[PDB]
Amino acid sequence: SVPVIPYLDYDIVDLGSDIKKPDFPQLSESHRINEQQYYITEDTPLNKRNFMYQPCAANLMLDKLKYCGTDYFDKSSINLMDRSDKLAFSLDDHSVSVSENCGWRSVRSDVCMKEGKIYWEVEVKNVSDTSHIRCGISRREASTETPVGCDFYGYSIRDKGLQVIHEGRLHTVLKPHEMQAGDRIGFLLTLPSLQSQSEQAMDYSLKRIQELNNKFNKEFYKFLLRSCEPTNVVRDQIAIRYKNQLFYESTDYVKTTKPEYYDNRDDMQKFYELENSSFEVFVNGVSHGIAFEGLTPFLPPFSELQYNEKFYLHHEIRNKYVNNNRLGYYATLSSFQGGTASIITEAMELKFLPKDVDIKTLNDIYNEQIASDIVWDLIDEI
Amino acid sequence: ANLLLQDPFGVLKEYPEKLTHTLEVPVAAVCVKFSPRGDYLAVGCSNGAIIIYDMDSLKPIAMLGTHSGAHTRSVQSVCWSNDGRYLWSSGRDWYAKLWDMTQPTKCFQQYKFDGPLWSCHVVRWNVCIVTVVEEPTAYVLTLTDRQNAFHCFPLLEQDQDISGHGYTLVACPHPTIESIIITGTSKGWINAFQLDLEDKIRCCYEEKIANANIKQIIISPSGTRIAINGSDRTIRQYQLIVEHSVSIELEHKYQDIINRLQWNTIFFSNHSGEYLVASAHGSSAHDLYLWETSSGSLVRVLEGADEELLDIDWNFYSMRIASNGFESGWVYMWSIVIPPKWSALAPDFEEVEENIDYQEKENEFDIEEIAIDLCTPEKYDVRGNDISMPSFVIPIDYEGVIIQQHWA
Repeated sequence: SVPVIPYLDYDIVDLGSDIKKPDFPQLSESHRINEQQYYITEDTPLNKRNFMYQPCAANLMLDKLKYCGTDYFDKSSINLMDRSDKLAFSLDDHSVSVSENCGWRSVRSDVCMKEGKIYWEVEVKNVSDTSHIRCGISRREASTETPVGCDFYGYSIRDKGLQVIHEGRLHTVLKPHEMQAGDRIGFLLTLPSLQSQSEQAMDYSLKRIQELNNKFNKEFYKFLLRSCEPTNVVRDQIAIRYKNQLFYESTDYVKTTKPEYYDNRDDMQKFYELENSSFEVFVNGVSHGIAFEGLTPFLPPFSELQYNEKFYLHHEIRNKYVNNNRLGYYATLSSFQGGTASIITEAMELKFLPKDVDIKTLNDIYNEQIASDIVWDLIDEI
Repeated sequence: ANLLLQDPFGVLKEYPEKLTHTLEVPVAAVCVKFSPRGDYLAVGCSNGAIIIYDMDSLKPIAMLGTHSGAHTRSVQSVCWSNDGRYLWSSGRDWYAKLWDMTQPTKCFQQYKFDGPLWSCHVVRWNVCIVTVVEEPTAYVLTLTDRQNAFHCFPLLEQDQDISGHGYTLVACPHPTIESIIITGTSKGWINAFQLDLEDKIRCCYEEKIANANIKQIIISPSGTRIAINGSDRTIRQYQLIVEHSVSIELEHKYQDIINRLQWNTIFFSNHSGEYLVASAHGSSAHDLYLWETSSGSLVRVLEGADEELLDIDWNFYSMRIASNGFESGWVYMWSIVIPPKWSALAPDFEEVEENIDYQEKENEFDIEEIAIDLCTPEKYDVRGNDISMPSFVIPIDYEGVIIQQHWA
């Protein structure tokens, strides 16, 4: 119904104008922890009402899209969209830190973790007797203000004793060794292949259509799980101006329940778990065992988008369980009253690397995040 | 007293502020005196009755003046005993009846006076100093081993004159000594009288402060402060030095600058007398006053009434102010209210007056043989009173309770 939005005075940029294309999350003095000055983000939009916000660039080369995807920071680091308002960061160590009287918050890092063997380490910069830190994993489905480990959209690690967190529970299944002022956490994160995820995607597609489905009309909800294709995307990611500058209204998933498919053999509720996942920490580079073999297979049918039930059923219309370039588990980091911990990206700053063959940092997948997001929308241009 | 152990958070006042009862007594009154606890109010009624009220349901339990010794004319003042067992009642029917509530309708021993009275004051429960009108001595009447010999002890030395001072109109005993009696003349002067409980008396203290008819002399219950109410418009609180040997000095003067009213009655606070009340005389003065007895300022006003209030009483247990509105006759009464608490619905509620910013802790996401004694009673209440004296409960009339459905 609405037209595309044209270019403005900061959009078409001169050669010598080295201004940056989305406006910087500007730094302002919050508190002074670790004898450093940490800084906030002031005028940027933040993820609320089950939505998110993303920088766009005024791309001139296309006809249908006048905006395509881009990023601020050159390497990976904490995403600025999942942030609180009393949460602070720096350009020195990139640690997230809430205030001295602020509560339990969290920030994800924007690596989109779907398949392969991906590994990154998490610096534990400081801990006190009153400060707690929960570094771990969480999805794009799970939000930032809750400390993760609240649901099955993410699992985290406890501060002392490493009691591995799931739905608020504290499982002591690894080797317990508490964080100190010079510690580090290395998430050896084995995910199986995207072909292994795609056949679990048809497993929830084929068992929600007609196995238990005999509400008043459920064939039109069967049809969205009928056309529930393993990688295919129905994205509504449009560009909006906001606080005089350009951003995205990108859709975000809504909270759902536990996928319990009745296998006839197990005579009970059977759960969807991935093909041999592994959740290992590197506290100073020693093997601690495997916590989670049960990371979820999620991409079309396990997370439900922002979809309309009454406006849309009368009629063209999108599908309920689809994909995008943003779905995956994310490098997550939580803080409590100023528990300072940092994410560590590249192998030159990695201190305790495993001998592996498939050691992949964020920046391999982050460069793949830059290169796919353009060409996921170069199919949108037709 | 266990209601005040449960009522507040722990803050309880030192004067009542609001007025919550009103005794609908259509025949008017002269004096209102409580019991030495808060239970019983003796009402000195105008025609000659005494309609004693139970202070829990505002409807009476007895009437002293049925069997023997009813007052024909008005009854002027009354006091009670140490325990609340007896009543010593001074009236205008020329009669001072010592009543006892063991027989709650009959007098025990009377005295036909030479004329009317003003007041009465007891030192022990039997001996009582009375103010015979137009008499420059105080014939204190004592109930002796026999009741009949009311020894009219003249409260004056045989040589001493108060010629030029008039008659003695007020006599109030000392709280802490219990043997030196402060009296005030009809013209200015103040005497002291050390009764030996033999009958030697010493005029240790005499003076004149200002020429007036001294309507009232009160002493604070710590024996420190003594206030004088003249027939002019002033209240002189004085400080008392008794080791006997007595001398006073001027502490403060309280007046009404606006209307210049006379103060009818004055009364002090409980412990050391940190608050002075008064009731003014002229019409449109509709309210008892309060004063901080050190600074001197008008600090609060008991604005509850509609008439002029004549007499006063402050019992310290229930913290009430009883006062007869003289025009209508009804006994106005003030009481410390306690607002209700929903915090006692479940054993953990809380009534916070503001939207508190509770800090967010970690817990929100996680999933005997003491000494026991049964024998002793209580020793001190929250007010800090003389409690652990189980008082003389006035028995209800168990001689004629069966009759009380039929014809009074």
